[PDB]
Amino acid sequence: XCAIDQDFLDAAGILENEAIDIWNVTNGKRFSTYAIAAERGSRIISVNGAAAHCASVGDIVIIASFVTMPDEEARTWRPNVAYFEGDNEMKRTAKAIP
Amino acid sequence: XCAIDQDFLDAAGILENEAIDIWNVTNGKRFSTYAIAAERGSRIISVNGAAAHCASVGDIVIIASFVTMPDEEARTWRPNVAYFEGDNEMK
Amino acid sequence: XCAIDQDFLDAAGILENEAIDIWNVTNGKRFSTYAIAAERGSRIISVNGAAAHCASVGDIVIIASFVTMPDEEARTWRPNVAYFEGDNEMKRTAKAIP
Amino acid sequence: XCAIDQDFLDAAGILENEAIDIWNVTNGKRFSTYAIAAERGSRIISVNGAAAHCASVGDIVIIASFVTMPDEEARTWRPNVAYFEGDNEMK
Amino acid sequence: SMIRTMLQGKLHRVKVTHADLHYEG
Amino acid sequence: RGSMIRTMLQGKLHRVKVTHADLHYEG
Amino acid sequence: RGSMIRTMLQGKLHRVKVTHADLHYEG
Amino acid sequence: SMIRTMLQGKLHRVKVTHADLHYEG
Ligand SMILES: N[C@@H](CCC(=O)O)C(=O)O
Ligand SMILES: N[C@@H](CCC(=O)O)C(=O)O
Ligand SMILES: N[C@@H](CCC(=O)O)C(=O)O
Ligand SMILES: N[C@@H](CCC(=O)O)C(=O)O
Repeated sequence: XCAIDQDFLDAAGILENEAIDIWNVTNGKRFSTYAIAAERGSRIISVNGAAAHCASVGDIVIIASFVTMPDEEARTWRPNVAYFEGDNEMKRTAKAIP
Repeated sequence: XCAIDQDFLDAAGILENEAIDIWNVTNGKRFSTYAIAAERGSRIISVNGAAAHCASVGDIVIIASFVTMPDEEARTWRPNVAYFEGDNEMK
Repeated sequence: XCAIDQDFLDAAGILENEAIDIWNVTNGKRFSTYAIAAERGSRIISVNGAAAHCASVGDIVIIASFVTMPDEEARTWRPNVAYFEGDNEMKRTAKAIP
Repeated sequence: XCAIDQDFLDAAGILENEAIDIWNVTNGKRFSTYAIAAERGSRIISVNGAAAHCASVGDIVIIASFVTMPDEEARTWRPNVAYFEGDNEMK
Repeated sequence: SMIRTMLQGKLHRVKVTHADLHYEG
Repeated sequence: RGSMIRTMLQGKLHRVKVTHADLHYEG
Repeated sequence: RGSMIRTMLQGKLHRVKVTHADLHYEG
Repeated sequence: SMIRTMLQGKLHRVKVTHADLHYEG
C-alpha cells in the first residue's frame, strides 16, 4: 502492497516498509500488508498487488501500525492518529469532520 | 475499534490501545483490532469502524490479548481471565 | 480454544497458554487461538469456543507454534515436530505413516 | 507448508522454518505458513498441507517475511526483494 | 533468546452491546 | 543490541485428528 | 530482564480513501 | 524500547508449481 503519501506516514508515525493492517470500512475486508512511501503531497493511497482484491478506489479504510514495548511504557503510550475527510484532507482531531 | 467497560479491561489486564483478537462464538468470525475504554460500569462492548461488519448486537464473543516473554517465564505464566453471562455480568 | 494432550504438547514443545495456529487440512480453514493442556495420555484435541465453527470431530489439522529469536539462532534452529496417524498415535518421524 | 527453491530463499533472505505470508494475486486469498527449502535451481514453489486449499498450480503469489527491530534501525532498514516473471525466472 | 507469544488475558463470552460503523475516534 | 528478530516455527503437531468440539465451552 | 511485552497501536490513518488500485504492480 | 515489524524480504510474482494436500513433512 500500500503506497501512502509520505506526509500521511509522518503524521501516523508509520515507516516505509513497516507492516500495516488495513480495515476496509466500506466492504468489511481486513488484511495485512506493508507500507510504501508515495510522493509528499500526492495524497495517494494505492492498493497494489494481491491487495487490490480487497479494496477499490473510493473505499474508506483505516490503516494501522502496531509496535511492541514493555508493559510500563504501554500503560502510558499515546498512538499517533490522523483523521481524514474530503479529498484525503488530513486533520489532527476527530472532531471537525462530517 | 472495540470499546470495552474499563472494569472488564481491568479484570483481563487488557490496556487501552492494545492489540486484541475477537472470536465471535455466534457467527464464527475472527478478527483483530485494538481496545478502547468505555465508561466503568456501563457493561459496554461496542464494535466500531470496520469491525461493525464482523459482529452484531447480541453476538457472544471472546476478546483476547497476547504478550511476549522469554521461554523461562512463559513456562509459569498465568493469563488474566474474566468470565461472563447474561447481560455482561462478570462471574 | 484448543485443549491438547500434555504428551503432544511436550513433543511439539508447545506450552499451556501459548498462541497456536491451526490449519485444517480437511476443510482449508486457518485460525489462531491458544493451547490448553488436556490430561496426559488422553489423546484429546478439543476445539472449544468460537473455534468450534472452524473444525469438526474427525478433521485432520496441523497445530503450530512460532517463537522469535535473533537471526543467527534462527539460521540453525530445529523445530520440534510430532507426526500422527491412526488414533492420534504419535511418531517422531514422517516417514512410517500411511 | 510452502517449499521454495533455495536460490529464491537466498535472494529474499527467507530462512527455512521462518514464518511467511502468502498473498495470492490470482484469487486474492491471503494466508500465513512457514518456508521449506526446495532443491536449488528447481524453480519450485509448492503449496503443501492445508495451504493447498488456498493456491492452485499456476496462481501468481507474493511471498513475504517480516522481522522486528528497534525503531532507530527500522528507519533505515532495506528489505530483500526478488522479482520474477514467466516460469519463475528471477529478474 | 527464544521468545514465546502467550495469552495475556481474556473476556470470555461477553455480548456485543453496540455496533457503530461510522465511528470517528 | 538492536538485533533483527525472526519469527520461526517452534514446533508442530502434524495431522492430528480433532476428537471433540465444544462451542459452549465455559473455560 | 524478561519483561512482558505488549503489542500496541502505534498510529493510524483514520478513514482515508483509496485513490488507486493496481493488481499488476511490479514493485 | 519501541520495536517495529518490518518487511524482511519478498518473492514478487512467483507462480505456484505444485500443490500437495497430503504432504507428510
Ligand atoms: N501483493 C502484496 C505486496 C507486494 C507488492 O505488490 O508491492 C499485497 O498483496 O498486499
Ligand atoms: N475500523 C477499525 C476501527 C478503528 C478505529 O476506530 O479507527 C476496525 O475496524 O476495527
Ligand atoms: N473462543 C476462543 C478461546 C477461549 C475458550 O473458549 O476457551 C476460540 O475461539 O478460539
Ligand atoms: N498444513 C500446513 C502445512 C504444514 C506442514 O506441512 O506441516 C499448511 O497448511 O500451511
